[PDB]
Amino acid sequence: EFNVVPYYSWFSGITQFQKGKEFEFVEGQGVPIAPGVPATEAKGYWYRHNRRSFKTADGNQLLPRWYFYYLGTGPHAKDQYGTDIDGVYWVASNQADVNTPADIVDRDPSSDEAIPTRFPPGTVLPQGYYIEGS
Ligand SMILES: O=C1C(Cl)=C(NCCN2CCOCC2)C(=O)c2ncccc21
Repeated sequence: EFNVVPYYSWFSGITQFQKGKEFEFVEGQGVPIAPGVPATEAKGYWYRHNRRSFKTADGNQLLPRWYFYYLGTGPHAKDQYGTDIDGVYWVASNQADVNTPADIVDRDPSSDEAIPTRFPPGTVLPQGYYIEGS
């Protein structure tokens, strides 16, 4: 959850469940599927949301959840594709030109719900992460 309204992602998140497992995709992979989006526009980044949990008197544990943003949108809309940034993982179809922003409008209000994150057959899924909505 967010105490500052976030940029809304078109897709559900990917939640870490095993610590020590790295968030990664094979180059050319990792752009979630949206109906009718052309492969030339399939370019962007996953953004890590670090979560925090209040102290109790039990065991006293919350793992990061990542959200996808098309290139030129979201909290890292101005950063160059492939630039080394903590918490940002760039992904793009081999059909995409990562020099130009995706021609994709942002999501919300009550106009559209988040698309459950899906990847095409052949996609190497990052071990230790759970895809929300799966
Ligand atoms: O801020 C988070 C929560 Cl609070 C938003 N609330 C709505 C929950 N989803 C939106 C549509 O239906 C699936 C879940 C989510 O839309 C989501 N937006 C992208 C990054 C952060 C998250």
